[PDB]
Amino acid sequence: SHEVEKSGLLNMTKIAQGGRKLRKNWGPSWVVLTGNSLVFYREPRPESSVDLRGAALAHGRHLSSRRNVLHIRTIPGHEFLLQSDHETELRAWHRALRTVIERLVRW
Ligand SMILES: O=P(O)(O)O[C@@H]1[C@H](O)[C@H](O)[C@@H](OP(=O)(O)O)[C@H](OP(=O)(O)O)[C@H]1O
Repeated sequence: SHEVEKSGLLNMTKIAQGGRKLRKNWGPSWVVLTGNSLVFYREPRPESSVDLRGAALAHGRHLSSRRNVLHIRTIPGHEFLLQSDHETELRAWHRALRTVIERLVRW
């Protein structure tokens, strides 16, 4: 659970906090996926962390003009987009995030 499943640089923006909409502010983030949370740093203490238990993950093609976007909405209501210009690495992230989120459903 504390172990790192994936880490890498992605572009990210918050879009809601506790169910309230936020102005986007896209920027690069060093992103760390553990066995139960996604952790954001300015570079390789976290700026922020979210628990992924019960998170809703989807494609975010409808939520941005950017290419290769994922949308995550957490149980407390925080919502984020992740994006990369590199479609294969974005797909790798999508699969890793799916794996961790689904794992929290059964364990
Ligand atoms: O800075 P502002 O004036 O608030 O303008 C937003 C800005 O251009 C964001 O880049 C854009 O999101 P994308 O780059 O992800 O397309 C967003 O679109 P949206 O409101 O349709 O999310 C605009 O509202």
